[PDB]
Amino acid sequence: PGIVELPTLEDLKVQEVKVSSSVLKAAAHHYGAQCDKPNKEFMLCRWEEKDPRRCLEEGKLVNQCALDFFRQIKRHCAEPFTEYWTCIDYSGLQLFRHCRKQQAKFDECVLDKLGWVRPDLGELSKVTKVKTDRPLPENPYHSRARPEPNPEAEGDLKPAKHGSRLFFWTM
Amino acid sequence: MLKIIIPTTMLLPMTWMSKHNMIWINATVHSLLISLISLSLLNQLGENSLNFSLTFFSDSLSAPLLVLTTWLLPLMLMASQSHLSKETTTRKKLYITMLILLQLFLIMTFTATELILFYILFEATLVPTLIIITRWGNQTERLNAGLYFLFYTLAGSLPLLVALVYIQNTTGSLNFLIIHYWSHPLSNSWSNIFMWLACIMAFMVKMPLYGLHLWLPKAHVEAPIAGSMVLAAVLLKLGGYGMMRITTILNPLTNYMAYPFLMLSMWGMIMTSSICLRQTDLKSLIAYSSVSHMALVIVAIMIQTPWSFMGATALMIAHGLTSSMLFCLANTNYERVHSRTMILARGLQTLLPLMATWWLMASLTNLALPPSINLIGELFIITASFSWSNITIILMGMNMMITALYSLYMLITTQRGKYTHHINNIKASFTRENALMALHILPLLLLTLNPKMILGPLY
Ligand SMILES: CCCCCCCCCCCCCCCCCC(=O)O[C@@H](COC(=O)CCCCCCCCCCCCCCC)COP(=O)(O)OC[C@H](O)CO
Repeated sequence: PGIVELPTLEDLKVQEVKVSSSVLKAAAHHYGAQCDKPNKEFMLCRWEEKDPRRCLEEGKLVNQCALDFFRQIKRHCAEPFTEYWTCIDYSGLQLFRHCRKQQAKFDECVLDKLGWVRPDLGELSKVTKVKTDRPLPENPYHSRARPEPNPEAEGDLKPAKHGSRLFFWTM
Repeated sequence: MLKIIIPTTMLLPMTWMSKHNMIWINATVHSLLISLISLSLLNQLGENSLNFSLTFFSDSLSAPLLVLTTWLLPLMLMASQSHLSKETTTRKKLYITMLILLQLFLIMTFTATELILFYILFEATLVPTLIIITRWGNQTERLNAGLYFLFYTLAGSLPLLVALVYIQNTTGSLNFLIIHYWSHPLSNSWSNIFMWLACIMAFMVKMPLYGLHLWLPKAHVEAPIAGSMVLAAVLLKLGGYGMMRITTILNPLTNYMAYPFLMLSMWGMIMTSSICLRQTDLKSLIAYSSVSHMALVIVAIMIQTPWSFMGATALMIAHGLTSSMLFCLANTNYERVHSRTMILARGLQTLLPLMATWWLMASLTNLALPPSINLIGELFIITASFSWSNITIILMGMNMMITALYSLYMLITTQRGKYTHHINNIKASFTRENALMALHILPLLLLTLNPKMILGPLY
């Protein structure tokens, strides 16, 4: 049925984040509220294009933008960050309700050195009007042409010519 | 029609709500009156068939049968009213209901314009007759006789129904007119061969043809007299009416295929009349006599020549009025002696003088003297058959010679002889019997003057 052409191995070398889950989830909200610009249009690319291959250009940017956020903490209160994310992992659910004191310590540090405020409840869960440059695909499913529907029935009803016309029956 | 069908239908509530004892009176009144009305249709125009409505039409073949059926209706009433006067009012009313209904189907069948409408009512005649032979029969073999009559007629009629609807899908309409004016050459082919066989076998069984005829000696003999006429006097011709109409499309395949039917009828008619030469039941004697006459009609149709069709209708009407007469004759004795054996009641001219005279002209009409309509029919077929083949006059005349022996045989055995000693219950013939017999033979001899009315659609 054809060619399954896919991107080469050349473009699949991004500076992959080397962190673990706990440190990923320890920041989470601040990372989500400070790196939304590359997240939104890339995810919008994932939905609109309906194909992973066409969103490689945005796929690397979100990973790259993560590093700029991540190393920004290293030049700042990363020691409170280490104490935080090294206390989250100890819980099996990776739950924040048991690490509230370090939640404050990370928040109070990031509040003034950088200014990333704590996202209020429900703020992340919000549809956003992400600006984009790419035009919308003409057919995201690459749908082919459509069969022409059968001609529509019309015309005023007329009495059945010569009645029932079934064997000898008339009228 | 509506002018005959509606009065026929309206007799049904009339007889049901009639007076307790006036049922036989009133039913006889208007049935004769309706027959008088049906005399109007005896006229036919030049060539186009008399057309009244889309579903009903008449020609110079249906009308001579239409008058015969409606004229018959009074005759069954008086003949049957002898023994029927000894049962419940509802039972007697139910009989008159059934003859009226049976006649109603016959009138509508003969004037049917659509072949499907023809077949529906043609087979619908089974129900009124089947109950007549079974319920009111006066023997034990009637139970087997009714099954034989019903199954034989139905087993042939069902292929016709499949064949008939096939014409509807392929050719189009099955009106007896549009079929005629759009006749196409039915070429010889195996599918057409079975097409021919299906459209023909249904009418052949009801003739009946030699071999498909064993229902007749059982049905006719066991049937009550009101029935014993119609199973021999009208509805055998109903199969005849089917043949002369359905053969409009079966050309030219008919001449190639007719040979088994011609030989069966032409040779079997000698054998059937040979049964009549040695018989024991008077009803069976006339019954097998009907087979021989109908067998002569069977061969007559298949040459499909102007003379044959005329002699077909001439014999067809004449035999029905004749064979109906003989069944009245056998009825009179069967009531007096309460048996059907011929030799039991030898000698009737000595005791019943005019009964012998009616028997004389009855056996003479079957003998088919000139110019009796029986002779004017058989003679026409002989000339038509002779033109087809010169050898057939050996077979055709042999029956004419053979039919003389048996037709006069019950005349000798019953009438011309010493009266049987032990029998003592013979009564002077009721004026009903003699009046009925005159109602049979007077139109027949009167019809001799003008055979053009009954000569068929080719005069
Ligand atoms: C009780 C036994 C039978 C008694 C005698 C009955 C009459 C004898 C003939 C039997 C067959 C009657 C059925 C006829 C149906 C309609 C006939 C007709 O119009 O002709 C068609 C031909 O009819 C037939 O083909 C069927 C009839 C032939 C016989 C086969 C079936 C009947 C025999 C078995 C059933 C009945 C026997 C009793 C079984 C218990 C034409 O169509 P075609 O074949 O050209 O179709 C188009 C194309 O060429 C291909 O189809």
